[PDB]
Amino acid sequence: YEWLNALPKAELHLHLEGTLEPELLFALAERNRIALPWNDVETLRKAYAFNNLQEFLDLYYAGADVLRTEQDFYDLTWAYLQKCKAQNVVHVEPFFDPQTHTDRGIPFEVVLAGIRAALRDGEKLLGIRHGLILSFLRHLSEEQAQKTLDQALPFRDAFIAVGLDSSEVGHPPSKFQRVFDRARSEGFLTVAHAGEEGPPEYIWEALDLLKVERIDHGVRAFEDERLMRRLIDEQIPLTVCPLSNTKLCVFDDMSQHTILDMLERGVKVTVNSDDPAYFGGYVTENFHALQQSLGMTEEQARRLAQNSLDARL
Ligand code: HPA
Ligand SMILES: [Zn+2]
Repeated sequence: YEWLNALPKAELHLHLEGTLEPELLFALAERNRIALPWNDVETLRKAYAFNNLQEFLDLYYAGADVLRTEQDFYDLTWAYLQKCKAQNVVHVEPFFDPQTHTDRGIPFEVVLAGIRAALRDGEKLLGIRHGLILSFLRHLSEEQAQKTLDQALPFRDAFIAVGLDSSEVGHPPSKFQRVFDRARSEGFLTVAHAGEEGPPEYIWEALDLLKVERIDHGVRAFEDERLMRRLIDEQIPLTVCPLSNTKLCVFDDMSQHTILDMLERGVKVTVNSDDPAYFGGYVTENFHALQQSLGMTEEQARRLAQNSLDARL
């Protein structure tokens, strides 16, 4: 663990909203004078049992209620950056879901201000390079995403890319082809969630329609040999999230996970925590799980860590 924790890493698949520790949620609710449904930290913490992606999302979005002021968004981001320092993550390219907040009345400028301020401290104080990624909510309409992109334009230099998260199944990448087209035209790089719960086809769509630079999750690509051969050949990065896949039942067990298999075949896989506050582990806890349940070696450890550095945008 300590050896794993000492490795220099880059986290390329992480939702800032998914770093909302139960404790923080309660503290922010207190500061905002919000009455929580949950009786105590422990009660919220045991609500963290998921049968699938959606059950997690429902709670995930619920917690986002406490995020209301700039200082809120700073605290959220700064807390995570401190974890990064602790676990020697030297570079971050995090997600956030502006719609989750803007649809709640919180000004776009307020959300960005808080996060940006934290990112600034992260680099000058902690020496952590950042690349903010704006993610669209895929269960919502492409029109709603277009309206979000319009908000983002004056801010565009604050984002290295646009992403796509939320309920995958039934909301294929193609649904957002237009806004992604416009995003790139406006100077955004692109990434996307594909093949978490969705089929290999969704991954092809991400690659060819949304023209992403990397696939987020992408584990279901294992079902498609033709796709696998492309991945290996094009060295397109995959931001794999071990604990997330386990907690969401993508794999019935960590021993079932295919990330090492992919690694040995030549796929540019990386290790990420995704939604750490919800899956009970940050990036180091993810590396560790691979070691305990898959007998991962230091050898493959150095390699995964390196890929994450290489796959920086
Ligand atoms: O990992 C994820 N998958 C889909 N939607 C999400 N919203 C936060 N994390 C995720
Ligand atoms: Zn994710």
